[PDB]
Amino acid sequence: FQAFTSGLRRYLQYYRACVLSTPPTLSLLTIGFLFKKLGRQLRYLAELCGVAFPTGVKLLSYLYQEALHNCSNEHYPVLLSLLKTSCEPYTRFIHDWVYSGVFRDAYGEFMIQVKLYWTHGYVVFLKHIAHDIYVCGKTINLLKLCVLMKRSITAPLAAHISL
Amino acid sequence: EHLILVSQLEQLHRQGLLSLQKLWFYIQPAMRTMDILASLATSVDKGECLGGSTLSLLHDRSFSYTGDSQAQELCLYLTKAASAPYFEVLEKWIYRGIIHDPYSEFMVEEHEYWDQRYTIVQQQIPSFLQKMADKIL
Repeated sequence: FQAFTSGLRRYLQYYRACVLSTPPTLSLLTIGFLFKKLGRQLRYLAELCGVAFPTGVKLLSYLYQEALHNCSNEHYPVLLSLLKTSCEPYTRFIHDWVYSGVFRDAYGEFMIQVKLYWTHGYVVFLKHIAHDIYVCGKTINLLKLCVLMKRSITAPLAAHISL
Repeated sequence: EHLILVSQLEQLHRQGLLSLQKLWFYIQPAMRTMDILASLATSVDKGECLGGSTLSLLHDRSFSYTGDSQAQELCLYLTKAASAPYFEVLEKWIYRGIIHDPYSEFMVEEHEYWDQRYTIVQQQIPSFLQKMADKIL
């Protein structure tokens, strides 16, 4: 939620950048027409947030379903640039069981928390890789004691799972 | 580099091209950089850091800005420069046994049958060598 909150301010400043830039003193009617194709988009961002609100994976997936729901329209880049940075910290967690194996948790945003030794309870993104990540980590933790095409994630990932 | 950004304005103002409303735009980056250096110079004054603890702070004040990219390319220039002198004695303690450290700041201090000669000091650990605080000694 912080990153998504940190991604939003990366946008408002642009909205503050566009204003106070072009018009020194223009016609009154020019203001209403100029800020129409952009103003209505600002009111759309109120439907997205509250002005409750999910957190963790529940939010990283809720924002995803807002893409396909309104894909081809002019709201594709702005939502994408949010999702592209609202998932930045979550990849790092995923970037643990794949490279280092040191599970990192703070408040439970991860879908997975922590003789038999296999009691790391587990139970949107393609489930074809969901269950695989759960086992791709426990192996490392065991050796230590001895269009929406998601290709930018699985491609640098599946190459390391088989090895 | 801030004494130049005020030199370019004292020359561009002679020609009359610098209205007050125009100033409030040009200094926007120099108002954000001088607001990081005035926050590290505050923690150091308030909390006595010298040696390692003044290098732990510059590894946490650089992780808190893990999404700014305009105040992380800065705090990564300070840490990368305020740690060469600390890392030039470390290259004398790993590749050889001599510890110069005139000011008592290094993580390892010697003494005058061998578990008391060299002792790890707990304060002066950079908190990014904490994982290998033992293999160094």
